[PDB]
Amino acid sequence: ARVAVLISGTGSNLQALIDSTREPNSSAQIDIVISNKAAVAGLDKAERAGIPTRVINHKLYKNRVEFDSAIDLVLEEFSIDIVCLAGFMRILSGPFVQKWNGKMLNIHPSLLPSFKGSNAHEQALETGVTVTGCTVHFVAEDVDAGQIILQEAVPVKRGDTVATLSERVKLAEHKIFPAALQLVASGTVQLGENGKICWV
Repeated sequence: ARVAVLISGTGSNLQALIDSTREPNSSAQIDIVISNKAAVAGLDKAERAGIPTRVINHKLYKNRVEFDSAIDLVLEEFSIDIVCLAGFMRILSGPFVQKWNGKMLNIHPSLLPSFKGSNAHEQALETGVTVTGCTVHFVAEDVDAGQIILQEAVPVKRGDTVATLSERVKLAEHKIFPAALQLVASGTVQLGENGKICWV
């Protein structure tokens, strides 16, 4: 499968995804890394790995469908089969999500359904859980609510800050995100017609 990775920041998940697609027997390859923001470290990581990049400034569009269409155009340009959201911070419009249904995955730093939203760690610390984690899920219209592919629990240590908890969780993300990409790229895991996840 030909894969596109959308990012909005440091792209901490890129290295693990990139290495994985280059290990023996990978069913995927990363052909383009797209950012909605210029000058973020994720772009350099892509370049250094020898992967083409594109910056599509969401602030230059009228609305989300417009912005999403500009992304869809590049995805078509690179005949992309699967899209991975890695620290991508723009909520996508229904038409784009429907078009990529079953082919777009996101990594989220909590054990969904708990702590949906971009400040998952802050919520975890505020709620007082001793166990949190990360989740890779197919992207649905509803934010952080698509079908779950894999999850990994991570302990929260007393005195953790957002920074320390975040770092520990990223280590789990680096394990399940690449694994989930392989499962979908190999056709091993699919979003069934009944909208439920199915393992072949």
